[PDB]
Amino acid sequence: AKYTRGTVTAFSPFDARADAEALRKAMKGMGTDEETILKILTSRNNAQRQEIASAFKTLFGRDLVDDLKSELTGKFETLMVSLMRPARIFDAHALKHAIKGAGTNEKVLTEILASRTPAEVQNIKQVYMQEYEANLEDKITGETSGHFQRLLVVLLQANRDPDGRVDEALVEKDAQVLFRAGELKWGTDEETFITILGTRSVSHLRRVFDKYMTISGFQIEETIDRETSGDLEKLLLAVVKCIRSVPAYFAETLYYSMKGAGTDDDTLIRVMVSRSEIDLLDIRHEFRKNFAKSLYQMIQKDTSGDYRKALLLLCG
Ligand SMILES: [Ca+2]
Ligand SMILES: [Ca+2]
Ligand SMILES: [Ca+2]
Repeated sequence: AKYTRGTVTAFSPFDARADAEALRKAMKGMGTDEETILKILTSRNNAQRQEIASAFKTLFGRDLVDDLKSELTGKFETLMVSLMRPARIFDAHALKHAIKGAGTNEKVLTEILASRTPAEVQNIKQVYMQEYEANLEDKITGETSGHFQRLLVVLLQANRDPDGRVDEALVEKDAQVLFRAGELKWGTDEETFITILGTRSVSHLRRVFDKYMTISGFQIEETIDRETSGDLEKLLLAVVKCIRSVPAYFAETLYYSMKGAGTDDDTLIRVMVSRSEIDLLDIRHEFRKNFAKSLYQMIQKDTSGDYRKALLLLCG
């Protein structure tokens, strides 16, 4: 029932052709006017960016994204190109690159499958097939293994129980099962808790989590936590956090993408872009309350140049 707000809204008055002309002017000739590019791309929403891309190609017979890639470099390029990616294909594309090539980007698989709604997951699967002529499930199963793979496959079904009647007996039963699983460090008969966390309704699991706290004295996350956690544990954590609050999950994700030396820029960019028109405002709020600091301040200290300027404009 929760209603969320993003930080990027449709620009007005909108003129796709004028914006396309401005972007071309900013790139034509040696060098680049990065300032104009970031000001336009961060202030026009995703749908508007697609209209600008179409106008750009009609006026010049050039591809806006290809030109941005040739003109820009580093993190700034990645951010601008990610902003340009159609909202409808963003996740399919992210998942494709998370599984393509050597190794697997478990973080991306986990982040997306744990936080997307059933409707969003259904779109992802259809788009993946349409765009890449491949079955997403088969691709994921081929690049992942074990319990981690199975929980991902469960989430991929986008078939979690719908919110409905409260089942007190089941809440207690599930809480008892998870308590015992937690005491066993989530390494015994994993199938049982994968069914519970992957398929029970969001409303039911929130009740189960509260009961779990009463039984153990700890919140379920506290028993699954720790750096020395495996892929399954990280997915369990993401699922639990998203069941509670997707915005809080992303606030924490942003926090850890910047806490400590260096930056997980791929994650910072991915989250800022993907959530910009959904719940980034709520994310900002959760960030400030849960970390005693503003997202704006953390970004300002961790980034620089046009990349930073664009990120801050997105943050709003
Ligand atoms: Ca140029
Ligand atoms: Ca791979
Ligand atoms: Ca840092």
